[PDB]
Amino acid sequence: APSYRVKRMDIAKNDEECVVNAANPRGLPGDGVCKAVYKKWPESFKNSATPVGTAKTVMCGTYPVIHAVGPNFSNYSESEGDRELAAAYREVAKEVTRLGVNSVAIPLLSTGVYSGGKDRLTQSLNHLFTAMDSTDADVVIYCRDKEWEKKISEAIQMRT
Amino acid sequence: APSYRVKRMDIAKNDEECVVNAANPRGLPGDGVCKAVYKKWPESFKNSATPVGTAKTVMCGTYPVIHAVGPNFSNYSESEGDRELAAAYREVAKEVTRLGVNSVAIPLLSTGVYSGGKDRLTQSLNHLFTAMDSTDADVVIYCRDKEWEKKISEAIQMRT
Amino acid sequence: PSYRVKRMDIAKNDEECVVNAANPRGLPGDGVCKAVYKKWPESFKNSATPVGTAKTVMCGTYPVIHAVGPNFSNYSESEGDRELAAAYREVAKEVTRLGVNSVAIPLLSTGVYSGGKDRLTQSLNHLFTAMDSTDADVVIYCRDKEWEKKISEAIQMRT
Amino acid sequence: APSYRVKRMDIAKNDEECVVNAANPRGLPGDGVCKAVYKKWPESFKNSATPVGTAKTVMCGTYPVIHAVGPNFSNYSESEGDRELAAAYREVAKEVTRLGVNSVAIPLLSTGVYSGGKDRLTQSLNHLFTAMDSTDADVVIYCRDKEWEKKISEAIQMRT
Ligand SMILES: CC(C)Cc1cc(C(=O)O)[nH]c(=O)n1
Ligand SMILES: CC(C)Cc1cc(C(=O)O)[nH]c(=O)n1
Ligand SMILES: CC(C)Cc1cc(C(=O)O)[nH]c(=O)n1
Ligand SMILES: CC(C)Cc1cc(C(=O)O)[nH]c(=O)n1
Repeated sequence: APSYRVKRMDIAKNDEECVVNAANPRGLPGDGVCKAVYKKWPESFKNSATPVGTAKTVMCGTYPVIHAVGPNFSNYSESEGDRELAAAYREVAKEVTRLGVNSVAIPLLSTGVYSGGKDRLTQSLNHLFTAMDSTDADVVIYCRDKEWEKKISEAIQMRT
Repeated sequence: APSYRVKRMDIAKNDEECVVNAANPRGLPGDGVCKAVYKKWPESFKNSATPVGTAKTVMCGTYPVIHAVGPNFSNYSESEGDRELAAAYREVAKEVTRLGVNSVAIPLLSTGVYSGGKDRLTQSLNHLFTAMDSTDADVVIYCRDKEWEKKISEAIQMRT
Repeated sequence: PSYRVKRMDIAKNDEECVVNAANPRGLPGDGVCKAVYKKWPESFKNSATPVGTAKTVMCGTYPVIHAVGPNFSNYSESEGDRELAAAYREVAKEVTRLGVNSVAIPLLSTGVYSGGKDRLTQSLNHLFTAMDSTDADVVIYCRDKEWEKKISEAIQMRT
Repeated sequence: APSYRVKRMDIAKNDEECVVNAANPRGLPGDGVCKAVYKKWPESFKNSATPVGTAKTVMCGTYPVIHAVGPNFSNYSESEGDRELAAAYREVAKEVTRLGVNSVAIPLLSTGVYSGGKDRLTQSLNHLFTAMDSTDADVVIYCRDKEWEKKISEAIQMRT
């Protein structure tokens, strides 16, 4: 019985079986979720580079870390960006399957420094749901804001 | 004359002035010891969320429940987890002291589903002693395994 | 009451009794408590006493006053200040009851019980306040050069 | 089956059951590996002084820090320094065995500011192998230079 969940804290401080990193295409430390991921899991960044709209697993010991590269909407148009964001989440779902875990911590890709100024909560979350709906894992979504916790909560409740 | 004792029984039926819950950061029911604590004192889980390495007290009536959150060693390194386990027990001693109680019931934190498949009896117990040695409360340690009871009892005996 | 300070091991004091910076469970512990345990081990027989209290146990005829200051890691600043005053108050009572002319005393709650905070002034002010009620010579023991200078100044500006 | 591995990262974020500090015989914080170690485990430097060619374990909570003092080759002759470097690793092996740990994080001793201006990758690594081959522990070697990572990896693989 796979479920969707949402919790307001640092995604590094998680009690799920794996984590998705909001990564850049060069696999460098960056900022945001990527900083906290580089702090708690620096070993995961070895050969973590992968193109925009793709994902890549690097295990640090026993806990898998999936580097998902959403588009930077400063470089991408809204049209082309939307395709790449869908593509990134598609590979996250695959990696949650193709590896084969039971739970996953996942941030909303392209909703911070890659957002290009715009609020992309609903956009990113809908691409998250679309891709992850074909997986067996318990999904848990992370963020630093309470408004965002409530709006993600209502999103989850009104589809169940 | 403050003492340490060990009892092999359900901590939900303790004979002490407060109880430590082996809690998760989400203040959810959980499983095992955390489930039995939720069954006996359900209303103590209102706003009981507190991060790893901390303890938060919530009253069930006037009976204090100290929600102590040890690290999950599946998701923490040996180094970082050891530091957070020490911090969790330190905050338990803080809360026992704040409440003014003469006795406290306590489980061994990070020793079950949070142990990362490692025997952490000695690790958890030494952090417990280290924290609680500066308090004047009677401490009763609760376990379920008969062998663990023996090894905990021996550890208590060779301090005096 | 007189007041002095010396930078040396309190286990080698030259006073008629000693105050142990004790823990509530009567355990040998570390720091000043360990040194006290090495020189006067038999004074730790039933030496456990609650926070903010003192209990005298004789080693031969030499009284060891086990005073338990609060660990400021466990106590709030409010409750810890009250318990620190209570510990020193219990010491002064025992010094009066024993009838000693002198006493060796450390600064309670200033080391591993400090909660990462400088409590020289706090502990010393509770010391003065409690130990002014006796007429015994008080000798304070530390191991830091800085502490010795600060403790000296606080004695002189109250003469 | 115990392995040797190499990771190019800060040893202070290791995922092993204990760490070897590249130390000085004074027991002082220093620079390089020693600084990072001092920042993560400062209480392990309490009475950590140990002579050149020896190692000394100081606990930080329950996490062992093994202070190992390789020779400064600026001060030593090539033959005497070689003897002291080998001895230091021998003492590391003893501590690892005595602690009963399943794994250890270790730097290459005498290869930076103690190198005397020479490349001692092969010299130091072979003394490490000689000592640690008699232990049951997984060994993870930590370095910072990309090249050194490759050469250490090659050296590991051509033994198996
Ligand atoms: C290191 C980071 C700048 C890379 C990043 C940031 C976001 C974001 O803005 O949430 N999303 C993403 O897919 N990648
Ligand atoms: C709901 C529980 C899974 C949370 C928990 C379990 C232990 C334990 O394994 O004993 N410790 C702890 O601090 N917290
Ligand atoms: C065995 C010790 C940890 C007990 C102790 C330490 C201090 C202190 O930190 O000076 N004060 C005190 O009253 N008791
Ligand atoms: C504080 C540090 C200067 C001490 C040090 C440095 C090296 C080294 O050069 O890698 N090796 C060693 O055994 N000890």
